[PDB]
Amino acid sequence: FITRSQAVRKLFYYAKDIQYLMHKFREHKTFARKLTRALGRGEVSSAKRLEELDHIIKERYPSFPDAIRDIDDALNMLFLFSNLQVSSKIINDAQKICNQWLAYVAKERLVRKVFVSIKGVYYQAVRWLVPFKFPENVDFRIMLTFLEFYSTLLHFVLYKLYTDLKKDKIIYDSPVASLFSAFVFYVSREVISEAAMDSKVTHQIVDRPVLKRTYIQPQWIFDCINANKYLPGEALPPHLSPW
Amino acid sequence: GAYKYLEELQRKKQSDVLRFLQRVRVWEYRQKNVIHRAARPTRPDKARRLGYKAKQGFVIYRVRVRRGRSLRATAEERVGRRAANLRVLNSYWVNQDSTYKYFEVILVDPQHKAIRRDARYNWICDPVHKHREARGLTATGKKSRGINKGHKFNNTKAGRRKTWKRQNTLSLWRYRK
Amino acid sequence: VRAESIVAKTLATSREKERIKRVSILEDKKAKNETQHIASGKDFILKEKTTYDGKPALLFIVRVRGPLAVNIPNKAFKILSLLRLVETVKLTKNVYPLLKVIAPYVVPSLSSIRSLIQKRGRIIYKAEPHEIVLNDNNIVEEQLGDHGIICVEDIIHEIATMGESFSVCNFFLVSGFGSLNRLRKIKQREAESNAATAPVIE
Amino acid sequence: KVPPTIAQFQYTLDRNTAAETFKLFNKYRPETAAEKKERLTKEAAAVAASPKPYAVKYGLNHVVALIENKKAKLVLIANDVDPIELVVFLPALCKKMGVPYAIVKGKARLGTLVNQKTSAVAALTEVRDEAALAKLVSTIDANFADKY
Amino acid sequence: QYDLWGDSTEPTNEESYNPPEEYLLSPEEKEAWEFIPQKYSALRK
RNA sequence: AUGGUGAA
RNA sequence: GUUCUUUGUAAAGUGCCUUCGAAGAGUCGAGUUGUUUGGAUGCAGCUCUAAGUGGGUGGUUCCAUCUAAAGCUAA
RNA sequence: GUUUGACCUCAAAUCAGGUAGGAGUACCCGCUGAAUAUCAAUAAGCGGAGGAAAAGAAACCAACCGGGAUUGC
Repeated sequence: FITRSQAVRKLFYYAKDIQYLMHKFREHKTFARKLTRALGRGEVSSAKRLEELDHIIKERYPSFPDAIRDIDDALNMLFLFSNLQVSSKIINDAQKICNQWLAYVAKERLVRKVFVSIKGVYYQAVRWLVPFKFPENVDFRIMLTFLEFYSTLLHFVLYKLYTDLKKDKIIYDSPVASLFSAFVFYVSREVISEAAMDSKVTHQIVDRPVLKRTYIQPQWIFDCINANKYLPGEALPPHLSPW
Repeated sequence: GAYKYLEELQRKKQSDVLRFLQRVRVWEYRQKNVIHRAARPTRPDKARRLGYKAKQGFVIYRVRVRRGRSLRATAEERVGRRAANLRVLNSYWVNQDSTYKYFEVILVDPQHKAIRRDARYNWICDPVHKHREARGLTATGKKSRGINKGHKFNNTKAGRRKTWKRQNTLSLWRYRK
Repeated sequence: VRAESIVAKTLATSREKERIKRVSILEDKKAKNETQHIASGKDFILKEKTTYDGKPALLFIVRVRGPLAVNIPNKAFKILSLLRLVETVKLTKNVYPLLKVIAPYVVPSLSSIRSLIQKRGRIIYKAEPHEIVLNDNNIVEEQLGDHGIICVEDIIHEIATMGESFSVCNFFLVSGFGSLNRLRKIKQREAESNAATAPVIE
Repeated sequence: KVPPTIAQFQYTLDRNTAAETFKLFNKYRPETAAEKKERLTKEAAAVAASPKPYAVKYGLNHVVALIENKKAKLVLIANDVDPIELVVFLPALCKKMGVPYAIVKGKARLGTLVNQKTSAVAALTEVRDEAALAKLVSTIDANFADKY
Repeated sequence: QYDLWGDSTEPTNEESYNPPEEYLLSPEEKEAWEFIPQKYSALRK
């Protein structure tokens, strides 16, 4: 059998399924030398003129349901980058993709399980994870390529899902959907949000020791998904993982 | 134009500047193969007046021939044999020394579409021009053949063999004269 | 090193020093309200031209890192050291005369402010110079909870709002090389490119 | 040790004045093929009174045509031309015509500023900036002709 | 932007922020551990 | 005489 | 013959006036050595190597005729 | 700059688009070539083309009141 290094150089694996697989990344290398030539010439107009994975997605995932196999890692990487030498535009695009996915999920409310953990707030639709909104204290090139591939896959996934503006300046099927319906919550500094300040609500959410719209903690919602025992200031239950 | 200055400078062949240039160039060529592709002619005026043009289709070759079938004819034959797909148009002297004499020959490729579509150069694409040096149709070949006008070339004006055949034939008409 | 660099440095320093001197003289004369020998007695700020309202508005500060040829003067050095903006308060009547001086060396909504605060996350902590990250909210409570800050979100809200943590927190809180990165920098140079009486440029 | 007509090269404009000359010449870069094509297309679309353009003269035959007419004010000559005979006489022609000349190392460097891979010579006839050209000519003269 | 597929035929480890004290590893065993469940007052802390 | 053949 | 197109301040020609007005170098040529001619010519190794109102071919002071050292072209 | 670019030169690719050998040979072109004058620029040999080939529009012929590409009779 051809060794991995030997097969890569020619292009342990089966030669039968690898030899035929030998068939723009290589051609892009010419752009570097063209840019160097333009820089040497000392004129930028030619450089501007020179400046002016769908195929792999289908073979890897011939059908939309097959995407679920890698959707775990895809969402993990996308959410990790959404909160993270990656360019700022890449971070913005990753954040936008995650926000669109969350908005679509909320539109259908296709959520079944949740678990707040030290690593992050776990979720289930398929399981996915997002870290906290805090700064994160390795070769990012691999991470960049993985992010690009996962974003390309998620673009088609979101297109399929959707087929089937001053807020930007501020930012039945299951018990989760059945429960909390019409229960308009009010969230304090820790549905209407107090952060926007910078009533028809039936419940109010606040975790501070001192308080003045029933006072409930998010642990109530978490446990119900997974004010009986969640009044403000009281000890919360063990919060065991639903899985 | 500058080409007049180049011609005038080349007129004084024995000038110390041209002596230095020639001795440098011969030494440089001595480290190269007998026949090799030349990037550009070393005598642009001579090539230009010989019909060479800097366009896709023309090729310049430098060939070395032993001193002492003229040397230019031998060089043309060698370049034609090596450059079978190209047609030899003309050649000019570029250097000499006690051991070797160097000539530059310009060739035109009839296969290149540039030459084929060139109204001023597509004539060489005709099959009758194949291996011009072989039949002595080049400038050096014609000169060696004695082709010219006047009494000095009466016996070799056009064909040294043809006149012998003409003067050896016995023309007989239907009605004898 | 060739004399051209030092010559250019001296010329730029002299020009910018004269520019700052005229600004300081104009501000001093305006403080006296003797609008009889100055081009403009009022104040302006440029986004377009906008009048400088007396309201102490708070806006983010950005560093432009230049003009490079202008060696920073002593006054600008001290102003940047006090504001620790040398590395690459509010808009009050007493702060404007000093902000205008460093105007050539320097230049929001809840969405931008919250992200900036939650991403940069500088926290002076005890080695002594530790400033790593907003590690835990309990750190803010221990170091700053006495002022009514139970978490960094309180600091964000009080910065967005006209609170006291906006002032208190001051004591608590294309960029590449290679051929490929030269064209982007050259393009950005066009956006990268000042009268004393002119309005402040934002 | 070579004939005096040779070795006039290898003595060239200093780094500072050469850089100044290159900076001055870069201002008059001729309109490249793409720029000229797009400008002509724009003009045709607008059609579907004009000032004389300014650019550097670099063609050896064209430059020699401008030289000996006394129109050329400053000429740059490459010192690495393989057919040295093409440029051996140019300095003498310029001296006879009283046209200041400057030898700049590198034909490739000379051509890089005229949108060409290589350029044997470059000359300026018209100017936008005359004081700068005169100062550069005086500096080149004092640093090259009076020295060598 | 297009339907490239159409019709076709082809876990946590109890690391909660407020877990039972038994889950939390003892300080002595933390040396041998060289993610751990930890006890916190609430989500904000 | 010209050009080839085989033969130690 | 029949039918669509031209165009673009596009390209040429005629007579006049006016200002200018380039020309194939290791080439011609002489020497010598091999070669051809019934021609003394030409061909060929090599020392040297020509000028621009210049050069080549012919005769009694020169007068007659062309502008070589590039190439294409049916009968 | 204890670097990064402009070219120029030289190699390689089962690279893309192309051409060259050789055959025939009465005629054509060149080289060579026997049995000091004669058989002889023949015989034989080698190389290069077409239906024809070569040559071809004078540094020509003439010494005339001049003719004006080459080729054949």
